[PDB]
Parts: sequence; C-alpha cells; structure tokens
Amino acid sequence: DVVVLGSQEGAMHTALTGATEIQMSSGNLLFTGHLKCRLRMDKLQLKGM
Amino acid sequence: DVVVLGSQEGAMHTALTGATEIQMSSGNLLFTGHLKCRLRMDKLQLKGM
Amino acid sequence: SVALVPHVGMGLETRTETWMSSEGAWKHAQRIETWILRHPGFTIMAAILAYTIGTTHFQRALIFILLTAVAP
Amino acid sequence: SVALVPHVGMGLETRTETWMSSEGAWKHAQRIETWILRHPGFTIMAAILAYTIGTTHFQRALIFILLTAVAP
Repeated sequence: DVVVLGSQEGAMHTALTGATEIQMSSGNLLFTGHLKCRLRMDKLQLKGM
Repeated sequence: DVVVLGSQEGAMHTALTGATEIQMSSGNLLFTGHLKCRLRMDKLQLKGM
Repeated sequence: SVALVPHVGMGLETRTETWMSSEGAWKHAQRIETWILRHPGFTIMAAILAYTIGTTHFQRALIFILLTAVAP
Repeated sequence: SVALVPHVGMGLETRTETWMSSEGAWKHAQRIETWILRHPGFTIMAAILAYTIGTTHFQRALIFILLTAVAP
C-alpha cells in the first residue's frame, strides 16, 4: 500500500537555519549584506564657513 | 518579532523511522508481536482411525 | 528538531516491516556521500589530520571515518 | 529527510542574524547530552574501546568524543 508523507513545512524551517531571511512579499527586498563604496569628497562645502 | 514554526507532520514521519505501524481507526488492532504459548495436546485423536 | 532522534535502536523489533526500512535504511549513507562530493576539501584535510594523528593504519582509518562521519 | 542538511557551513553569513542563531547553535549539544543521559552504556563501551586503541591519551579522548558524536 502507498501513503503520503505529511508536510515538510516545519521540517524545512528546521533546514533553513543559518540562512538569512529576506522579505519577498511585495518586491524582493533584501536587508542583508554589504557593498563597497569609493567616496570622493572634492566638492563639499562646509556650511558655516 | 515572533513567528510560528509550521507543520511538524512530515518531520514527525521522519521521526518514526523504526516504529511499527498499527491501526486505531477502529479498535486498537495491533498486527505485530508474539506470545509464548505452551501447547498442551492430551486429548487429541486422529479422526479416521 | 523532532526529525532527529529517529527511534531506531530501541528494541521493539519484529518480523513486520517497520515504518521506514529501505527508505531510512540508507539515508545517512547517501547524504554523507553527497556531502563529500560537494565538500571535498574537508575530506582531504581530514585525511591529513587523520594521517597526522594516529600511529598505526587502523586508528588512522578510524579517525578518518569518524571525522568524516561527524560532519553533517 | 529534508530536515537534515541544515545550511550551516555555506559562507554567506553577514552581520545580520540568521533564521535560528541562538536556537540552533546549541541544539546539537543538547540532543547529544539527553542522548547520553538516556543511553549510558554505549558511552561506557565507547570509553572501553576508546581506551584499548590509541597508544597515547590524546587520541583516546579524541576517539571517545568522536564515537560519542557519531551515534545520535
């Protein structure tokens, strides 16, 4: 005989440890990671000089 | 924030790897096990002598 | 979680086929081989540490197979 | 099942917290601890077989903790 094997929703919420959650509801909005920025400041005034 | 974990049903089906399945949809009918039975056959003739 | 401690070596054995034999009878031996062939450098470096720690070849192979077994 | 291979050593870890940091960092040690407190005699036998192999103390302790950590 054959049987189905349940729901692995809570089984895979166990499997997703160590994996950073992002927010995919309306737009694929991540809130993790970084980026490198070169910052050129030749054209900054001082606002008080 | 607080989130629930989800359905633990399929993870429970992984947990039961090594559990002998019985049925209790009607009764509690096991179909596993054994019993030591001393068979004492004194008054057992042949039906045909 | 609940899908670990899988109720395996707890007596209670009979002639009847259990809930998962031939499905759970080889799940560790498949996920270990999949893990090795997708993470080889820990197996090479575990062979280096096992060859280092251990005088005779039996405990070198023993420390190798145990260090390979403990990793997920 | 799929509740194994728990996505632990994969790189990718940023400053942000993961899905179960502080609830998955110690579940392995708690599971092994309650396993030993439910199954002592394999740890006694693991001490005996760990002692007879390993002609120095370090690999006796090493084979002991590995033989403990392999069995669930």
